[PDB]
Amino acid sequence: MDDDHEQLVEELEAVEAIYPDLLSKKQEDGSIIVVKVPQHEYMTLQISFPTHYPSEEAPNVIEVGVCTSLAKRDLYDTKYLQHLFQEVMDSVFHRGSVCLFDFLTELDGVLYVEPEEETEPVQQSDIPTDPFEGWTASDPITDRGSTFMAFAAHVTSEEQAFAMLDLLKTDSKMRKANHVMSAWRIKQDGSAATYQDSDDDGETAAGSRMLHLITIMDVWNVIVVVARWFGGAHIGPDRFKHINSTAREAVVRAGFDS
Repeated sequence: MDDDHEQLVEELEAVEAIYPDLLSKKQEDGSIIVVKVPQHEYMTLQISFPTHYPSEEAPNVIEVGVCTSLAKRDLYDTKYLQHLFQEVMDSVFHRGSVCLFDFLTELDGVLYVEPEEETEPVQQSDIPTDPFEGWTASDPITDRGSTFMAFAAHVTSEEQAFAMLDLLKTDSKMRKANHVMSAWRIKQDGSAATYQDSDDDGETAAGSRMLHLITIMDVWNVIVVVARWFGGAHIGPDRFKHINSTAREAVVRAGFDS
């Protein structure tokens, strides 16, 4: 009856993460929800969360709905499925799991609709979302068809900057992009050992521009690499805007707004 809301709200964000479109919450923060059969059926299950939620006991199945015709409407009804649904919760009534995960297993077997026995996720992504060594990169952006991304990294003298970037630059994963550009700058905060020069790689017209760009942006002792990728139409709605907020934190953090 304490952080029960936090763990509850946590599973809400988890089921959300795993299956957004599939789940539909009637209430704001859990309380009552309507999830649909884990596969993608048509039978939606209405479930409430009592003060005796998973921790105390488990959720409350209040109703089920199903899109059917006269073909198999004689096999199972709403109140009927509710009965077996409840007996399923009985499983997720005493588990370390909250409900959503352990209750789907019973239905996964008993409800049939088993195509194959191999799961196949999607690890293929152009936009980099995984951290890098000595690198802080997280500014992918999206434009019509084109993906604009950048990698930032705080550095010491030019040797480190040159190597880490030399490597990333000659790396075939970064060569996957149509054309890549890079900018380096070393300016001793109080000393005089400074090194300046401009990269080009692809579009040389972009190099000095990018250099002056970082200069006017009030930033030094940090490197940035920009790459142009080709995805779909807009790749994704949440791609640019959402990751922008994220990217903003990264770019700034690495030392670009400092």
